Amino acid sequence: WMPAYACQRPTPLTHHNTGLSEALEILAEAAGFEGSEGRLLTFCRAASVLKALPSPVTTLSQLQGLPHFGEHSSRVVQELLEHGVCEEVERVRRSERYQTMKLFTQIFGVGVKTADRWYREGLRTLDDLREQPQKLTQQQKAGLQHHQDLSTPVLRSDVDALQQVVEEAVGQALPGATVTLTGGFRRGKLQGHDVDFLITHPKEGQEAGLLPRVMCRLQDQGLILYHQHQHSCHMDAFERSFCIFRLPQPGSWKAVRVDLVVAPVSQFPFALLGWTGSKLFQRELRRFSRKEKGLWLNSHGLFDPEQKTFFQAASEEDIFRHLGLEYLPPEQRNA
Ligand SMILES: [Cl-]
Ligand code: NA
Repeated sequence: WMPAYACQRPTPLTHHNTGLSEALEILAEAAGFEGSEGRLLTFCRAASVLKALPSPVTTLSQLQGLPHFGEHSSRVVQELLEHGVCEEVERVRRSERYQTMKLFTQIFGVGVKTADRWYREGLRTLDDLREQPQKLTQQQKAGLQHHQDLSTPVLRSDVDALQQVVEEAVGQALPGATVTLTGGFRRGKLQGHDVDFLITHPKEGQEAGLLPRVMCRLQDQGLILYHQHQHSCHMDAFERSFCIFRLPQPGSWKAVRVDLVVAPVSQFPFALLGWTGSKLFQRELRRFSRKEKGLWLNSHGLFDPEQKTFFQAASEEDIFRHLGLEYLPPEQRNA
């Protein structure tokens, strides 16, 4: 028996159903490209269930009794088991609409709304974008300049090298300040497409003005190709810098997307939880909090809108406990 909420079950990094989950996730991604959030969620939930299964699915009988497996998701798995290929998935892969939306949404600073607008305006290629630079934000221009590197998977060793320079800069600016790797790499991934670091200090307030000092140090060492600093107002209400680092390599260098976020230590457990992902895990964890416990969970806190009260967490463990969930370490949140 398989819990319906992704936050109520462990989902390891590696699993037995990658071909089936990948296919369902193509249909999910395509649905989101068309603005069908409902269909996206449905396909993502089906895929996530397969990632939690402790055995490979070899016959359609194994879908029986699983949550989130309606007719459409089931037919997709059936066709892959029976024919090795799913016609609908193959049509999506070959579609100009899907290929273009994937191309554009992968660029730094481009989301679905923008990509869809560009598609409707007749843009198809990266050179089409470069030919219309009046249409681009500074982030997008930087994303296009570095797109080859930025589409190259980031390795765990790259992440290690990056974490060292960030830690050096932080340590030199403010002794006692800490840097914590979050995102998929904290969940144990060996490759990824960007790198996220969360920065805090044990004495609330000592972190004020730290981020610009860190970026100054890194910029002076030649490690920064692009930097956009943003003051506080899902991590958008924290002070943050959107960066492209120039990562040295032997006789060469590679551009790498890195976000740095500063959180006051009181909000650190919530920021860490939020930014550790996976995207589906956190979506479901927030849904659970709201639907089951009537609490609003976000990257800054856990709030009862009716009592106007906040929960003081010291750790991620505290948050799970308060919600009545068994704790899952980051490597089991790969939903
Ligand atoms: Cl994710
Ligand atoms: Na993007």
